[PDB]
Amino acid sequence: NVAHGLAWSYYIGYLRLILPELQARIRTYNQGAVSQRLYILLPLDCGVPDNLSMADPNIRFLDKLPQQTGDRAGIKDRVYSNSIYELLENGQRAGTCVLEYATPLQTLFAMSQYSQAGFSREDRLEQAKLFCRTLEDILADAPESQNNCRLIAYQESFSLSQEVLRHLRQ
Amino acid sequence: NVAHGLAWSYYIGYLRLILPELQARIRTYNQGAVSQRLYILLPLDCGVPDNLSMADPNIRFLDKLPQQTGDRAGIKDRVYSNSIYELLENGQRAGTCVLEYATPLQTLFAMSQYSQAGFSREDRLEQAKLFCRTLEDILADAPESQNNCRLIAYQESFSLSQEVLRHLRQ
Ligand SMILES: [NH3+]c1ncnc2c1ncn2[C@@H]1O[C@@H]2CO[P@@](=O)(S)O[C@H]3[C@@H](F)[C@H](n4cnc5c([NH3+])ncnc54)O[C@@H]3CO[P@@](=O)(S)O[C@H]2[C@H]1F
Repeated sequence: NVAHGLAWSYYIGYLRLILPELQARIRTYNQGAVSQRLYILLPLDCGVPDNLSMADPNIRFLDKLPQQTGDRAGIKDRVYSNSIYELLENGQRAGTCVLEYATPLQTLFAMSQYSQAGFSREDRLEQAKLFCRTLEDILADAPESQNNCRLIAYQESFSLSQEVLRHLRQ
Repeated sequence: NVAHGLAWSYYIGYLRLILPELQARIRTYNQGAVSQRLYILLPLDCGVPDNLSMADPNIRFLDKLPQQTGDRAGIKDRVYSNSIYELLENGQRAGTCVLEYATPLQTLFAMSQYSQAGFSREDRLEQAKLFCRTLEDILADAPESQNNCRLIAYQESFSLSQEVLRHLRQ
């Protein structure tokens, strides 16, 4: 239903555009090294806090990648930026990677709360699971995703940093 | 159907966020003046060229507004930028305004071409008309839209610059 559209919008408007020019931006920042893949958190509870340092203290913002720009729909130099986070484990730099949330989930949440949107608060977990399934099916035959993307879906004590680290070691 | 989701995504992810901080960015650039409203082109043929200077030569890029940033879904300083265009009429500066296309239309087009998206090329005109209707209904009770937004839907000789100018003089 609704999630299907957002997942294609999330691919045609973002992933399809920044994933090709992604390793260049990492190989540029590198010159502890950063990992070559964009890690997309996919909480099925649709809990997307803007500050990534609140879901887990062991997730530390480090720096930004070099910006990417592109004229898009009449906006000269529309710019895509991505935050580099390092993940701690017992006070130890255990990883470093470009980590971010899948914004469309935050939209599904913020969309349900509105009355005029006709979107129930109970469907939030199904649309999330439909957003991940539709997204992973897209990336499954995505030439833009030439092994440079890692989807991290999860539900909920819990350690998000351990969840990202687990996918890092692979 | 699909367009309904994109229109709420287009409001919760963009309009709801930049429209409040919009007049400040204009009143800042001003200090020929720029108009206080964001003008959103809504072509029902879903023809959204990235370079706005191609649909009409009398639409001239002028400058960018001051950027807006906000931590969004774990991206430190995600930045929203908006291009200032001036519109010519018989080689005469006839207007100046922050003019842009509604990117989700460009998505509906680029979404139809994919086979895995299950979106026909014939539904493109209905989903466009559903995107405008759903969007204008949102802005109709949008406190964020305190008379600072102007929707410009149109179909197709034709002069886009005349179409924007017509809404400017009101
Ligand atoms: N500056 C700028 N200019 C014009 N339009 C903008 C815009 N900022 C938001 N919008 C409008 O909002 C729609 C939905 O926005 P939202 O955020 S809820 O979801 C996005 C997001 F998930 C992802 N995305 C793209 N850039 C990203 C960056 N920097 N960081 C993280 N995510 C990114 O792509 C989805 C769809 O993007 P669209 O462009 S197809 O439609 C977008 C677009 F119409």
